Amino acid sequence: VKYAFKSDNLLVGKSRRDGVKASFKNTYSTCRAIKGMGVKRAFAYLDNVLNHKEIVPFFKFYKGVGRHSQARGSGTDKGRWPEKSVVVVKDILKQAVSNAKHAHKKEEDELYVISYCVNRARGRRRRTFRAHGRISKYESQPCHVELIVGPKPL
Amino acid sequence: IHPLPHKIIIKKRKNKFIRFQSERFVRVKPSWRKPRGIDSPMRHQYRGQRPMVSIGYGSDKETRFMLPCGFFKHRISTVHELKTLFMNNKTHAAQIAHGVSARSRKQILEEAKKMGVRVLNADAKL
Amino acid sequence: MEEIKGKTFLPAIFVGYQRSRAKQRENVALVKVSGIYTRAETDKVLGRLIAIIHSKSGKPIFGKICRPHGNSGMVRARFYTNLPGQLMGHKVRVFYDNIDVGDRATPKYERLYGNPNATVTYE
Amino acid sequence: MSRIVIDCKGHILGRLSAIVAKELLHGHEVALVRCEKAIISGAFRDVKAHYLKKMHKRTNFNHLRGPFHFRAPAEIVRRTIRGMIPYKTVRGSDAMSRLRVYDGIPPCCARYKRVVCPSAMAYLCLRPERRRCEVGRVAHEIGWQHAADVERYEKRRLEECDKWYQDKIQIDKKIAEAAEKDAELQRINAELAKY
RNA sequence: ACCCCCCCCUCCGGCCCCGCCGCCCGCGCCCCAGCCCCGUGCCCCCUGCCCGAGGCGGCCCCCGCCCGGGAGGACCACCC
RNA sequence: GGCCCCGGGGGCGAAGGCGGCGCGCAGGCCCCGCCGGACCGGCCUCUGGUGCAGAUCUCGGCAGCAGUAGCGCUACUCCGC
RNA sequence: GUGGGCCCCUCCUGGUAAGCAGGACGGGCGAGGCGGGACGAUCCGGACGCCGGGCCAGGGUGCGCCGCCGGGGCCGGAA
RNA sequence: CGCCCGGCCGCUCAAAAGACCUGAACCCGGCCGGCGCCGGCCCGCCGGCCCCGUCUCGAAACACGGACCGAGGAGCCA
Ligand SMILES: [K+]
Ligand SMILES: [K+]
Ligand SMILES: [K+]
Ligand SMILES: [K+]
Ligand SMILES: [K+]
Ligand SMILES: [K+]
Ligand SMILES: [K+]
Ligand SMILES: [K+]
Ligand SMILES: [K+]
Ligand SMILES: [K+]
Ligand SMILES: [K+]
Ligand SMILES: [K+]
Ligand SMILES: [K+]
Ligand SMILES: [K+]
Ligand SMILES: [K+]
Ligand SMILES: [K+]
Ligand SMILES: [Mg+2]
Ligand SMILES: [Mg+2]
Ligand SMILES: [Mg+2]
Ligand SMILES: [Mg+2]
Ligand SMILES: [Mg+2]
Ligand SMILES: [Mg+2]
Ligand SMILES: [Mg+2]
Ligand SMILES: [Mg+2]
Ligand SMILES: [Mg+2]
Ligand SMILES: [Mg+2]
Ligand SMILES: [Mg+2]
Ligand SMILES: [Mg+2]
Ligand SMILES: [Mg+2]
Ligand SMILES: [Mg+2]
Repeated sequence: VKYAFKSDNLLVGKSRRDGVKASFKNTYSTCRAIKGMGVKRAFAYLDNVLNHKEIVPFFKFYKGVGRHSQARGSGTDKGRWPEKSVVVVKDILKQAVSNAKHAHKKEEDELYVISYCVNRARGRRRRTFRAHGRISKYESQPCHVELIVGPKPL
Repeated sequence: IHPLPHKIIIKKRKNKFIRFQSERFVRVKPSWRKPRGIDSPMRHQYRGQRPMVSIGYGSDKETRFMLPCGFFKHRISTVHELKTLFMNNKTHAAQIAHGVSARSRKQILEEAKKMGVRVLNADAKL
Repeated sequence: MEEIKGKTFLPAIFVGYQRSRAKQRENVALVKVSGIYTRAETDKVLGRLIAIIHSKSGKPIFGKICRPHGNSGMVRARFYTNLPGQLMGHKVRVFYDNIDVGDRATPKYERLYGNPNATVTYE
Repeated sequence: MSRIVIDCKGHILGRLSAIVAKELLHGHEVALVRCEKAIISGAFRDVKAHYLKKMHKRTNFNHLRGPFHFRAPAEIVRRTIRGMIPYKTVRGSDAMSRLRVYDGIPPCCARYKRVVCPSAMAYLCLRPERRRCEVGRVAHEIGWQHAADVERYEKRRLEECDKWYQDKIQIDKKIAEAAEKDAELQRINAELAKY
């Protein structure tokens, strides 16, 4: 699809992935948790989620997400450690930093995460069997993911 | 470029008459309809309901259909129609129909300037 | 207030619109004038220029006193522009001197749609 | 926009409440002092049973949702005034926030200039044979814990104000000596014509 | 007066004092009697309309977790 | 079916779409900006399968619920990437 | 189109009675906006195009809540 | 064509029209602003306002139908 970020007087690095086989709600929260970070920080932070040293806070899709001790100062008490969404976002981040560090020779020490947009895509459609002869749906909820890197926001 | 002096224009209602309950449902459009239900509060006209349309709101017969600039409207599409509707006038200004191209609006506009006619969309397509 | 700055005045209060328990007439304001307790001693403040300060612009709004209300010293007033509800309980000024504000103290229905049988000249 | 400070001693509860509420809606700040000396007409025991029948009304399934019944004399007065206010609107909530009620005369009001409303005072309002009771005594019978503290504080305060009056007396004999400022004798004589 | 209200006892918004260490705002004190009411039946009446010390009363701000044990425990929290 | 004064409007931008003024008591009409990329009408006479909020309406799409409810047959572990 | 009516005031019939059931002149709701009777299809006034000004019916005039003073008295339900 | 290890940049073309004309509603994600209808005032205050359609003497009813949105949908003819 097309890009949702339209700025025209910044030097940016961009990458996207269309139709990602990962939960939409999990992946939205992972991208919103790294917004505004410098790209050194977000790369460490994402490796810590993999190792259960930090959490992803959940501000939008949280009914049934458990409260945990690792989320004390964030604004909420709820979070999780989505391992498959962190695998996707890390690889999309590296393309955008490569795209920027190669089009204009800017270091990772002045790059920041300044935009994101997650959108709902069209899923795989299977079926499950219910009692008394009935059939029901069993679908996936995939996503489109985009991520922009550039200079410190102000 | 100016009309003759007229009476002061009065509009008895300033807003539009909106269909009952069109703010609750997207499927119900704001165009006016007459309430016709047996229990309808809008039809009974209890206090605090929307106003109802009636011929008591009609405009003063001398100023009805008069644009804010003082002129009545004529809608034209060709240069031939420019001359026929404006032989006798000073009560109407003219309007170019939306489908007329940019090539031919130059011919209508310059011609109508000589006749001494106001056009109300003079500067549409540069 | 750079034109009413030095003008001494008698204090008043805007208590509410003219109303019944069913309806409310926002084009007339009810006003309490200090030292006026009787319907009879309302003659002295009758027909005089008053003003209220709208404390969003800081400018005044000008008006005049039209009728008495009740038996107890209340009056009716009409302002240049009808008042907003936020202004209730605020102070009103009754000027002791005269001020020529032209026609900036008169209500909007009387200024336009006042029916002088008059015309639009078109220069 | 000063503050009007009313000494509630001797006043009828409901006839004072009506005045304050009408003043509050005219954008006035009002304080009320000595709320335990206000008066309710009727025999003390009739007044008592009336306030004990209110306290019986509570939400059956959870008393934290219910009507709350306040026991101090200042809060009883404040709840009476709220009955005469549209307090659930913005105009009504702004009026409650302009009101203050006090048991005794505390230091935050001790130098305020006081007034009274004789049209709502019991010696002008009630017939000589009508019974009457003080709000402070009713409160003490329904649960107010501080009846004895207000008296101790009131006592110490009046002695200190009784010493003050003696020096204030002398000050008036110097302040008022000033009939030697002519630029005021020109003010008094012009005020004379109009009075 | 087995009744009723308060104490004891359980919860407890808010607040106060003390540790580490700035702002702002306001300008006004007799008391007590009403069949002694002690000479009354007043004052105020300009919160800006030209007002803007000190004392006396107010207002604001001020304090980390993760991590591991437990007498604590659904998850959290709690006590160390 | 006709008219639209040298023969009605159109790639110098038709129909439709999205916003915004105006006119009419109203049903509705007209104009402008952006999109779109080939057809469309005002007045007179004629014709009809001619106007939707509802019918446990029909067909299609799809929300909250919700990252929720949920995932018999004893059992796997270490090393070889 | 209608041929299920109902209510009020006076006058009646059956029934211990009923917001029960059945009849009568006139009026109303039905199919009648507005104000008042806290609250109500029918009670008290008043029957309706869109506005500006004036006068005021019925009910009322401590505060909620628009509007009051003076004067003379007194201080649900049966045997 | 190039650069990184699918993405970026950009090429064909009047145009991506890129798996396809136009591309509405319901519903949703990112940035920016704010905290139901009628009336008065420039604007968050005050005043008024029960859920429509239906059968019915009588409906806000604890009477029935109706999550939402689009398109179709019922007095014509002999
Ligand atoms: K609508
Ligand atoms: K009906
Ligand atoms: K008890
Ligand atoms: K005990
Ligand atoms: K569910
Ligand atoms: K019987
Ligand atoms: K009738
Ligand atoms: K029905
Ligand atoms: K039926
Ligand atoms: K029936
Ligand atoms: K109904
Ligand atoms: K019911
Ligand atoms: K209901
Ligand atoms: K029914
Ligand atoms: K049923
Ligand atoms: K229903
Ligand atoms: Mg199954
Ligand atoms: Mg089967
Ligand atoms: Mg056909
Ligand atoms: Mg049809
Ligand atoms: Mg439909
Ligand atoms: Mg009956
Ligand atoms: Mg009927
Ligand atoms: Mg009513
Ligand atoms: Mg009043
Ligand atoms: Mg397409
Ligand atoms: Mg039937
Ligand atoms: Mg049925
Ligand atoms: Mg249903
Ligand atoms: Mg349709």
